[PDB]
Amino acid sequence: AKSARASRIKENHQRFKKNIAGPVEAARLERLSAKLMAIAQASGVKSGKSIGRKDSSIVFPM
Amino acid sequence: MAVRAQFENSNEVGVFATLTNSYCLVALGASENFYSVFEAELQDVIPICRTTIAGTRIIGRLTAGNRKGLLVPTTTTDQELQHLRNSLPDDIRIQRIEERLSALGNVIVCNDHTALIHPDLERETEEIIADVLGVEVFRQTIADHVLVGSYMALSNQGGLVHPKTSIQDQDELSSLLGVPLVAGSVNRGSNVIGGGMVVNDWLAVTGLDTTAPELSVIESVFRLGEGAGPGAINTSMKNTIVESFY
Amino acid sequence: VKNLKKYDKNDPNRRVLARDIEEANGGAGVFNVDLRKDWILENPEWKYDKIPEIFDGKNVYDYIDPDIDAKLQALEEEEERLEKEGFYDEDEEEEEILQKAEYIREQHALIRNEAKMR
Amino acid sequence: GSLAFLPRKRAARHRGRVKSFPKDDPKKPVHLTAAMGYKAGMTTIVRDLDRPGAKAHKKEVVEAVTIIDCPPMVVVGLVGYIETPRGLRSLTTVWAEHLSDEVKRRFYKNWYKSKKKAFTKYAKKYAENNGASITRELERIKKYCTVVRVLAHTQIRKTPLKQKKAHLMEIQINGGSVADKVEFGRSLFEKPVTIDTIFEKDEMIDVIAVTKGHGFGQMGYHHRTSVNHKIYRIGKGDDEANASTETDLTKKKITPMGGFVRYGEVNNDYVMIKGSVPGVKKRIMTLRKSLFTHTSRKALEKVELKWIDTSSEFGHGAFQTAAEKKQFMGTLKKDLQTS
Amino acid sequence: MRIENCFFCGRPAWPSKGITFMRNDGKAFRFCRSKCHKNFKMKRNPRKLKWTKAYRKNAGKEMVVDSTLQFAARRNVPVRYNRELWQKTLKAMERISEIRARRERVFYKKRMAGKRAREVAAARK
Amino acid sequence: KRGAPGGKLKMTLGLPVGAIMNCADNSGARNLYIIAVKGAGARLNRLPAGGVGDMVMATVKKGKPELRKKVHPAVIVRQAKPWKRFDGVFLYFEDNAGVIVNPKGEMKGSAITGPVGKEAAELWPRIASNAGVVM
Amino acid sequence: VMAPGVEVEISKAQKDELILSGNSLEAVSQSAADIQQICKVRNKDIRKFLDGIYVSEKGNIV
RNA sequence: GUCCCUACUGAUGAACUCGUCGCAAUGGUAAUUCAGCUUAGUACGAGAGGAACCGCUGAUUCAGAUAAUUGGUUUUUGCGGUUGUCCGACCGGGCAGUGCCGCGAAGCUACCAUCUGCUGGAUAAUGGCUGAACGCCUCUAAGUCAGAAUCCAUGCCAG
Ligand SMILES: [Zn+2]
Repeated sequence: AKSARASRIKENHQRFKKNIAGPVEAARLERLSAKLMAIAQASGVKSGKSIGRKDSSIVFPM
Repeated sequence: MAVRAQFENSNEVGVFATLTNSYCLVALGASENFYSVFEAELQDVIPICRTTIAGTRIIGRLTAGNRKGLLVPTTTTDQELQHLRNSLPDDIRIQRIEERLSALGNVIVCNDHTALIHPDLERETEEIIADVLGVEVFRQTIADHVLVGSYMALSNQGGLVHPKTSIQDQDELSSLLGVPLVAGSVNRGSNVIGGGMVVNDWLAVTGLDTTAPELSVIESVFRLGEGAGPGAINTSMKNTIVESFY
Repeated sequence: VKNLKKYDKNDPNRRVLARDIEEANGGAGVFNVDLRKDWILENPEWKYDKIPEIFDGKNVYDYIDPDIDAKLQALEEEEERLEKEGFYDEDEEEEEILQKAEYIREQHALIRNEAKMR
Repeated sequence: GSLAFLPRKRAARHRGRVKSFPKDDPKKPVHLTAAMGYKAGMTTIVRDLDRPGAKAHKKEVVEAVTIIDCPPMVVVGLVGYIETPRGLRSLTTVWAEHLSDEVKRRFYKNWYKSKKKAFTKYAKKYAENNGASITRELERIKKYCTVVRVLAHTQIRKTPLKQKKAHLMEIQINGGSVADKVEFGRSLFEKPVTIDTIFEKDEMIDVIAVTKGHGFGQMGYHHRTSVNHKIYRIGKGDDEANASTETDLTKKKITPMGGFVRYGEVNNDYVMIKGSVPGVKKRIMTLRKSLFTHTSRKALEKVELKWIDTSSEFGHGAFQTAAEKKQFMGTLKKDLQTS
Repeated sequence: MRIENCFFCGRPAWPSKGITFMRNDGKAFRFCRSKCHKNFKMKRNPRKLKWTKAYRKNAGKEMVVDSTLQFAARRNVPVRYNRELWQKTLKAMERISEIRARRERVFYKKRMAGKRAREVAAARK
Repeated sequence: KRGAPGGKLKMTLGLPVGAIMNCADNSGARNLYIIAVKGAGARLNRLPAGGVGDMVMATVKKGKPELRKKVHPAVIVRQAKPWKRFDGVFLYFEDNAGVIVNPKGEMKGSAITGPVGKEAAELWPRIASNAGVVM
Repeated sequence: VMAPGVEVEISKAQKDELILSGNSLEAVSQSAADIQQICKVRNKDIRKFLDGIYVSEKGNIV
């Protein structure tokens, strides 16, 4: 019998993944994402927009 | 009209199918080749139902009935009964019976006029069959084989019996049934006529291993494929039979 | 049967046929067959309806019975006759005598406990 | 045995870790990957099978399923990771206001004698106009990170357990830009997320657990990641008819008669999953999505239930409801003496 | 699907519960528990064992002659589908259920109506 | 062609190699003796066994003397060891019983004494024809 | 799938023939060899089964 | 006719303030074979006979879990029955290194039960494309395509 790691078996699995399971999982993902999205929406230095520093080594200490 | 078919790759048609003058039951499995052959030969003239009996594909050997009724064994479940009732018109009475011998298709052979039953059925079952089918029920063994349902195929135009039935047994059976009987074989020497064939007044479906001489015999006995097919064909062109089945 | 037409696979306008529909709608282990398509019913929309089967430990198919409304009305009529008949009508010294008997039993149990004690 | 699982060793942690999240691309919509739950037990179902080509096609098949109680998870954090030549590095993390007592107990070891001083300075940071600092961390996650995860914890107080310490883990957000997923997490702060939203009915998923110890060298307490298990149902808990199907009209819950043995009653959202699952009852379970798109028809099947067993698990039981038992039985000496 | 009744004890045998025994003459026995199975195999009479509904029916511990019980029987003649017909049927199921419970209460009460007189006489003694 | 049935599901095997069996057909043998199982897999010291509907090779030990001490293929129709069917029903028969069958799948006899297993009836169409009771 | 820059047509000048043209000789030839290799018979008699897609003519568009 | 040292492998462990959440160097690595349906009584064939690719469903072995169900095990000495002897008899019990027997939960178990076992790249033989050597030619020299259960990794176990 052909192994689980056979190239032809992998090509068949890729075709199946692209043709049926892909669309089905995309549809379910859209539904769940919509639900979770609905559940979710159920000066620089003193504002935070300017990202600054908070509060062994890679280089040899001089 | 005689045709050849197989369920999946098996020549036994009567095991997986039951054909009468008013309905057809087909075992449900995998593809739709068997159902397609049956419908192409019966283009919606009578209902055809994809059914399972007791969760099996042997519906042909587990169901017995004629144009006026259908009987199922006590093991068949209520959903299967509902399926049968919803697929079959009201002009057909369906009933489930508590027979000890569950293989109704193996113990009962019934046309629209007569039924031949295993001699060991119960009294209640005998007259309940007489009630539901509205036929005359006789107890008899053919060729010393007690399973008439598997060893004989019967119609309103004829009847094919075990190849090794004696002439006395054959003419006695002809006298009781009222239709001609001929001892012949189905599916290249197989003796299970009922298990290898379903036949009605205008259709026969046998296996793919059924040879041409015995197919011609079948057509002549059941008067199929228009033509003549009285059985007089069998008597007249005896050379083919004596050469092939010598 | 006599007004029928032979099926021929080379014919252009044949019948649709189950092999052709399953090959168009999938394959052999892919096509799903609808077993209710041939269901002949009173109302055509009643197909694809889910059959009740069990209702609190008892079987709907065992209790299903054509012409059951008359039997039901007869059942409530019998119930009515029954309560009006009275089939359902529910019907200190004894209490203190029972209390004294219980106290005597308790004392006997204490005496037996002491007897097993010594 | 298999040299893949050998040297055999106890699991370093009781919770069990994912070790691999599904590969992420921006095209898909924004979603969470994993979830948590507590194993309650197993029950028996039947299924109107619609598997073409099988011997049991259009027939009724009895299968064993497992129940995982899944109370809603609370989101309390957002972690940003970056890619480096040494691998993934947790660049930053941002916590929310009002951490629950259960997650604080998770942080503490001796919670009873401690002065519970955890995350107080973080709360002061949020509330005292250091929202500049909070937004600075958020924008750092916005512009430097590649993969983003959400810190989530369960509700032990809702799970009928003697424990009081919650389980915290990171659930990765997939399907979107880093900006979109960071905004999504910040919106999810201080909100409950539901198992019917993370997963749905008819979806083969992965269950991560620690096997049952078989001691009184190591047999059991072994970390396992079991793949491809079809979720058969998601029950609402408050539906009052979780165990009901469209074929039987019995108003009953998933909890068996007398309660689950050694676990209790399931009064929350639950998941009914086909087959066996690693781990004992009441053990923490990790539920994640398959890393790859499926290759089987079994994955695209639609599960039509017929009935769910609610008989007693504590012995040979035979009644689905106490009402069924009392209808089969009638009245007793105790009932008439009380009445 | 159907709910079977145990041959030995008569308790509701739900699917995936107990063992079925097939003998050669053609009858099947569905047992709901290992207790019932082992007792049948060791050949005790269910009519004699006091924990069986068969024994109760023999000894008159159960209501056995009543129309609300005659309402239920094994069906062998299928009936064509009707939505309103199962709807009114389900409403029936509920009606018959409560009626059976209430009749059984009355049957139990008219069985042991007289207990207080015996107890008070024994207490007087 | 090896008599290994196709489409057979998993069920418990309770009749190992060298097993005494009742004979259910009218062929002239009363008992059979399983010596080998078709389709078996040779493991370390593992005894092959067969369930209802599995072809084996059996030798007759008692019966009609003309057929006695002869070896024939057989397929087993009744098994006392309990096993479960996919409807969740665990079931068992009273004894162990089979019927003599040629390698193609045809019976030598003409009738079967007692019930026939559903699995055997489904796998072998001839047994379904020669069967009177199917459970 | 063809290499980019390759045009494939079923020309109505002869039946059962295809024309694969382009700018790059390497791409055109590799594409033709790709179809020829993908239509290869397996486990049959080479002398008996004569089915496939074969390069018949080689040349320039102009 | 002359209990120790070290290796394997779990399980602990001091030093870095304790704790929570993680990364992943490196090490290990896993799936295997057969059958059935469709293709199809089709291609092919005088006949006899008779495939394969795609798709679908199972089974063997191996591996990892699990106890809904169904069997099995009883120091639960849980309930019931029973032998010898003893407490003046009954009840209730002791002794026979657990007297014997029937059922027996919970636990534990069992291919005697049930569930699960996953995808990318580079290649060997070999088949090619363009094209010199060598004005023909050539799969090779420069360049390059494909292809084995092979190899390297992901999935998996350890950290
Ligand atoms: Zn029972």
